[PDB]
Amino acid sequence: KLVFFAENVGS
Amino acid sequence: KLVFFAENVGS
Amino acid sequence: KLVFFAENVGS
Amino acid sequence: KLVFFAENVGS
Amino acid sequence: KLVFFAENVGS
Amino acid sequence: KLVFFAENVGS
Amino acid sequence: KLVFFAENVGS
Amino acid sequence: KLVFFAENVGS
Amino acid sequence: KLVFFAENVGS
Amino acid sequence: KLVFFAENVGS
Amino acid sequence: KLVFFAENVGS
Amino acid sequence: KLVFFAENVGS
Repeated sequence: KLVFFAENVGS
Repeated sequence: KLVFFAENVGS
Repeated sequence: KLVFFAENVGS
Repeated sequence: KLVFFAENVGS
Repeated sequence: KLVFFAENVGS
Repeated sequence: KLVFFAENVGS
Repeated sequence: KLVFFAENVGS
Repeated sequence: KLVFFAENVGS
Repeated sequence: KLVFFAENVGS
Repeated sequence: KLVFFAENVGS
Repeated sequence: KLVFFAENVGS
Repeated sequence: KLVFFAENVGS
């Protein structure tokens, strides 16, 4: 099992 | 059994 | 960005 | 994006 | 028995 | 991309 | 900027 | 980019 | 498991 | 069994 | 930048 | 098992 999550809400 | 899921709602 | 993979296969 | 595969075959 | 799976949703 | 092969043959 | 990765795969 | 391969073949 | 988080609200 | 996963969301 | 590889193959 | 992760948010 493998899970990747990325988000960019950077200032 | 194999399951792949991907979604891109990135900001 | 979400990527998920799961596998259960005899090897 | 969803991809699913399942198999039960004697080998 | 042999199973191959590949996916490219790369950023 | 999915490739599956299974075989049960006496040899 | 958030990056997350988790994996549980026998090796 | 995901690549998966599994095999169970007597040798 | 791996988690990375970065933010820049610097003055 | 072999699993490869790569992602590039680098800043 | 994320690169993951796992393998369990008798040798 | 091998995991590589790199990020550059340097000032």
